[PDB]
Amino acid sequence: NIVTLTRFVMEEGMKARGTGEMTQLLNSLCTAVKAISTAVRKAGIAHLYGIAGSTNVTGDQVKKLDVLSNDLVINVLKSSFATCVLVSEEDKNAIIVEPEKRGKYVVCFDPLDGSSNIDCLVSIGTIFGIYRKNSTDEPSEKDALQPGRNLVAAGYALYGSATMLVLAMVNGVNCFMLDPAIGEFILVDRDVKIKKKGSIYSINEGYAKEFDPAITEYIQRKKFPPDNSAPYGARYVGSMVADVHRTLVYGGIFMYPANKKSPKGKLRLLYECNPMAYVMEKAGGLATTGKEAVLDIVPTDIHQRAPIILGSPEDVTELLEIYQKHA
Amino acid sequence: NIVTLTRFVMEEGMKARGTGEMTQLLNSLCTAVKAISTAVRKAGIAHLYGIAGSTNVTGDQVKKLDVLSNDLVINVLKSSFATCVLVSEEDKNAIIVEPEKRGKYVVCFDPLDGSSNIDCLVSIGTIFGIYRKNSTDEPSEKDALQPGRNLVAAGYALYGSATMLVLAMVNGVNCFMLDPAIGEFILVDRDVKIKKKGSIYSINEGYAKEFDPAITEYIQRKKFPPDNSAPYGARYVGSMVADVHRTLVYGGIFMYPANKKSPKGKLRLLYECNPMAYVMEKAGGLATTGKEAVLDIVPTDIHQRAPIILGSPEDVTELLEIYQKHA
Amino acid sequence: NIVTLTRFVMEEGMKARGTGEMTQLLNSLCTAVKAISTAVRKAGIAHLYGIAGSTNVTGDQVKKLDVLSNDLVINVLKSSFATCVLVSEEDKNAIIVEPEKRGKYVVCFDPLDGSSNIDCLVSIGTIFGIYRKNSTDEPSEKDALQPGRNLVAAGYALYGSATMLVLAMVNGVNCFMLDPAIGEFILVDRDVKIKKKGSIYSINEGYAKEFDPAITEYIQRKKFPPDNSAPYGARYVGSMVADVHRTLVYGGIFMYPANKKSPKGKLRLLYECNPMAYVMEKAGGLATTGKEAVLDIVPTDIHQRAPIILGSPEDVTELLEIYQKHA
Amino acid sequence: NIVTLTRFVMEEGMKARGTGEMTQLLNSLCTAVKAISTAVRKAGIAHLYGIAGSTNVTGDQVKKLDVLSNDLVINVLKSSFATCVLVSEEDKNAIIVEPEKRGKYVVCFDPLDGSSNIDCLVSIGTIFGIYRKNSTDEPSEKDALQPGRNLVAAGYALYGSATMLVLAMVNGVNCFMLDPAIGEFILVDRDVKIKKKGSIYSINEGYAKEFDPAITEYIQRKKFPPDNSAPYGARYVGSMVADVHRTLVYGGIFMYPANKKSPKGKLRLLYECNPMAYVMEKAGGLATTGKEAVLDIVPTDIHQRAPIILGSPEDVTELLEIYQKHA
Ligand SMILES: O=P(O)(O)OC[C@H]1O[C@](O)(CO)[C@@H](O)[C@@H]1O
Ligand SMILES: O=P(O)(O)OC[C@H]1O[C@](O)(CO)[C@@H](O)[C@@H]1O
Ligand SMILES: O=P(O)(O)OC[C@H]1O[C@](O)(CO)[C@@H](O)[C@@H]1O
Ligand SMILES: O=P(O)(O)OC[C@H]1O[C@](O)(CO)[C@@H](O)[C@@H]1O
Ligand SMILES: [Mg+2]
Ligand SMILES: [Mg+2]
Ligand SMILES: [Mg+2]
Ligand SMILES: [Mg+2]
Ligand SMILES: [Mg+2]
Ligand SMILES: [Mg+2]
Ligand SMILES: [Mg+2]
Ligand SMILES: [Mg+2]
Repeated sequence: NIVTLTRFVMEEGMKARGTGEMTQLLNSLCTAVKAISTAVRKAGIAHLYGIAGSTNVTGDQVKKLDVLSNDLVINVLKSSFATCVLVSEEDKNAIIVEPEKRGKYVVCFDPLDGSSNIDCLVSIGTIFGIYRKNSTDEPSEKDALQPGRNLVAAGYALYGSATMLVLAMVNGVNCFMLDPAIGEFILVDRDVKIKKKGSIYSINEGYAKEFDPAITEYIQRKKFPPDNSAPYGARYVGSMVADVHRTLVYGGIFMYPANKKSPKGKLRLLYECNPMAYVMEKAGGLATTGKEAVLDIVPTDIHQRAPIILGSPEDVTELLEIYQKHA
Repeated sequence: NIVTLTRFVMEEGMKARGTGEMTQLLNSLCTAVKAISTAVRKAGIAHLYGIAGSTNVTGDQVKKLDVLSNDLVINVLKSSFATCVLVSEEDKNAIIVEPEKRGKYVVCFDPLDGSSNIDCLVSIGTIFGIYRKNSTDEPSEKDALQPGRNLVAAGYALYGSATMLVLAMVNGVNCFMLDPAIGEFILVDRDVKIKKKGSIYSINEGYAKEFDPAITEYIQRKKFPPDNSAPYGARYVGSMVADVHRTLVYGGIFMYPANKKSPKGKLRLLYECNPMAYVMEKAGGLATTGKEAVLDIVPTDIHQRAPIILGSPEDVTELLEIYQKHA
Repeated sequence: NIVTLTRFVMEEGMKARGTGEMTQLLNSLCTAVKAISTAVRKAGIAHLYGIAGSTNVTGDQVKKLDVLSNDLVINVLKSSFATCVLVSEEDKNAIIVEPEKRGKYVVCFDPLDGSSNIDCLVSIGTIFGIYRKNSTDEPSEKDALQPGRNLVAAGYALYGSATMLVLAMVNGVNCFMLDPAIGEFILVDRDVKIKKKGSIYSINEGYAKEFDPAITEYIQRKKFPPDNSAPYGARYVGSMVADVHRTLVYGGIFMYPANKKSPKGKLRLLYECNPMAYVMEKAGGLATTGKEAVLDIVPTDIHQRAPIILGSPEDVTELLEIYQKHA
Repeated sequence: NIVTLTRFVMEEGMKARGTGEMTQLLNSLCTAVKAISTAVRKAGIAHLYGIAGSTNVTGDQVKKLDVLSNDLVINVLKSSFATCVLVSEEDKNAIIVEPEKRGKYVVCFDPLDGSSNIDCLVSIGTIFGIYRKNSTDEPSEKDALQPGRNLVAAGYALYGSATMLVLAMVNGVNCFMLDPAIGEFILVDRDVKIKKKGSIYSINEGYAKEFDPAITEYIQRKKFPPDNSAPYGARYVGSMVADVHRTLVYGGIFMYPANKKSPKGKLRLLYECNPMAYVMEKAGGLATTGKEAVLDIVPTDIHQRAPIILGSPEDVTELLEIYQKHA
């Protein structure tokens, strides 16, 4: 049995005696992600560069990748009839779905993450988290302000050497490779579980001067292991989706701690940190800010940042025991 | 007008009043890079997973990506009738072309580079360097022991968010985007030059304990600038092709020095360091061991390794200055 | 609202307060049809012709298109958990789905129709009809012996200049174009209705010598209109799916009447005639054998043939009034 | 070895000790045919239908397939710098290349042929015929009024179940399959020859009332063979490119004679009849008006029409014999 993601979600829904909305919702995301992937890989770029004389559409229009990505997600998500509140990294306000198309899901998303890496063609991705609305009020921003602990599903699509969609739900984590030949996601790793302990550490050490004593100490340990074991390898792609995906698949740890330009860290809680934390923990990993569990923070700003440290349970706890020691 | 690599290469050939072997070799490489790209993006992977039954080999009998890539490159290059000796990272010995397919060119390639990043879907790529044969005598592995300085052409294909072929010839570096919808590389940047000074450093800091004192000092400057300027950001994909390309386009520096565990460095002179060193110098940047230009090393072994430091000229110059100050 | 076929079927199922099986079933067919289309358009054919030296799979294997098509459908259909009996044109016996994977639907199909046209690259297609099982007995052949009047859904995918999936159900007929860039079928014509009267007639007139008086007379009329109107244009592609699709879209009429090599006509009732008749009639057209309604014939052999005349209501009735006149 | 059209064309050029303009023109055509093929198969059609919002023009402002095709062909051909005069079915007047892009070649093309079949998804295609300029004098429309006999190259791309480019040059006809996964046409049949005698006839019998007595008699022979052999099958896609290709590969005959409503026939001499006549004769078949070779007509108008009868030599010879018997 080849498992497609379309089959997988539908079977999931039929297990849960669902109304379907979530199936429709996840089918929408899949469509959006294939469309984003096709654009990310620059399909049709000959037309931008004049293969048919320009002409074509009459008056100036063209989109950056990030704008298209955002358009696809929002339109695809609305079309689902499964959502009521959308939080995109690109919209300073929560988007409230028009009643006609209103469903019960709230969706926080980064349509295209890793923007520093777009122009150099490095891996970038799409990140999403989904809540059920838990109010009877008019859907509004407040419905997106839930701790990540309430996520019913989250994951990301990585547009890398190949395109992979990682979906996490209450039961666990599954990876589906996009076969772009047939536009189908194929389950290739069922019930993914991160190694307890890794040998890779991923952080932007350019901020060394701004790190707290606890990060600084952990980093020296990765380099000069006190047990005089082999030092960890370093990897930082610079696109959270690639770096997090490699953490998931090879183990190790990823850090975006606080530093002065952000004391609250850089990464956004609702649509960067939370969905990654939910995937990590569903895979048997950890995601802490250094002081508290990421998924337990009750947000009060849909764009608030959080520091995040995530990955293998014994790497992350080793760091957390360092914070615990210094405090 | 839109410029395709096929047209470009062909005009370059016509200008030259060459015989056309170079042209045939490069159309060859293009065809191979597109065929590696489609396989890297995992097209038709659903057949591997049983979409059409025939379900026994969900394990490893079917070709790894590196073996397929190597086959594609060796085979396409042989059929161009333009080469006589080939050096692949994947074969212990130089391959000598059967006389019937013998051209005048020598090709040193890494069919898929970035192997540690293959399982996690991070960017990977293809690196080639092309020599004219110097000798009259029967072609042999010695024919490929020429300093990169003697390169007639070199470049790489990056299979990243999109696929890009970067080609550097005598008169400069050009970047061609692959539009996979029509199987055509489009000139997107012409006469590429790296910027004088970057703000990014790329090196695997996990080897901190093994770095010589100049690498050590230089890294300290990137994090704690003595003159109090902004610290450099850090980036390290873990795939030379991705980190190089990011250096070309955004500026900064890429480092893989010798370390006490690897004394002569890790990266292979003929089909990793030279081609990239050549690209870099053609783009106004530098590529050094820390003591001598990379392109000036006289290779004594086709699998010889070399330390390499490359990128913006002011950044590489600064570390060169550190090495001379350390004697 | 862009409508994908995945969304459309799911919304259909959620309207009908379904268990899902039919949604899972139609999602399976979609996947099969994209995979068939990708193969039909010869994606990967470079490998057949040695781009990477052969090698690849070790010992002889390769499939004809028709064999692959059949494999895809059967495996995809079984995987659905929605079927119990499958009738393929390629299997001399009905296929009884193993209990583990048994669903309640019976599916009759031509995985690849128009075989005379494959080697010359003309349009070919896939044809399907679906019944609910209407017995409590062990699923068996007899469950596939239902008149087409009991179909819950039928249609075809045409692999032509583009790939289109035409789905007919109790409510009517919808056309979805395959956008092979994202592997999604896009609803492009809702609730399709055939013109009452066409101006095209499609038949293999090479059998003129064997036609009954009624076909012969109608044909002379198409050529020499008794009202001295412009004669009908003639089109016969030779692949029922193309010819029928053009009948549906432009109107007119298609005939595969009885002749000596077949007195019962050539086309197979269960998986050629019936699904096409169901589409035609759902679009406001007709499908007769010349004497009786195609969809009312109770089959007794899963491979039995029927003569078929179909298309615009006034063309078909004009022919039927000719049969009525001669009898 | 695998032979790509790019390699083939390039070797053909090298052999010739040509300047390379022919080579550049044909790489040009290849690039255009792949770009028409991808658009014909409807890639990215979901953007036209609102997948990313921007929903106003679901009507006709965006480019018809024929206009896009024409733009692609004119533009790509101009940029090859190998042509001086172009004749497109879509432009009333010959197009004269601006001096800066002037080569030595004259191209007569039908960018998309098969227009009546475009809406129903039946096969369609691209037909080109390439002349050397005969004159010294400023290029003009007269430069394209040369008998097909003077053709240096001609062929067609069929966008059928798969896309195939058929190219006929002085030394014969070769068929190249497009593998759209890597954007590469693969030589699949070399030195193609049509069979002596076929069993298929292709003609639009709707004009029966307008056919001269020789066409009339010949058709009667196909259906009721005087010598009691098996009647010919009939086939008529309605797209010259598809019906021709089927004639090339399976043998038989294709007919578009003059009829009283169209006295000089329907098909255009320069960019429908000639190129196909040339292909046919290069493959050992014939192409006649019924009274003279098609390739020997001296065109007096770039949009001149001509009756054409083509295919297996014995089949065409037999109808020629009928015409001479009718005076
Ligand atoms: O350049 P920095 O500070 O290392 O930030 C990189 C981070 O920025 C982001 O693009 C912001 O989302 C993340 O993908 C990534 O991890
Ligand atoms: O794990 P490390 O030592 O940092 O290796 C990274 C290097 O490994 C390689 O894959 C070796 O070829 C390069 O692509 C890359 O630069
Ligand atoms: O060659 P003939 O007798 O005209 O038969 C053509 C018919 O054969 C089939 O391939 C048999 O399915 C149909 O697609 C088509 O209509
Ligand atoms: O409807 P008719 O007259 O049979 O026309 C068919 C001919 O029309 C054309 O489209 C005219 O270009 C050809 O492709 C085809 O052979
Ligand atoms: Mg973003
Ligand atoms: Mg982001
Ligand atoms: Mg390698
Ligand atoms: Mg390598
Ligand atoms: Mg079949
Ligand atoms: Mg059939
Ligand atoms: Mg045309
Ligand atoms: Mg035409």
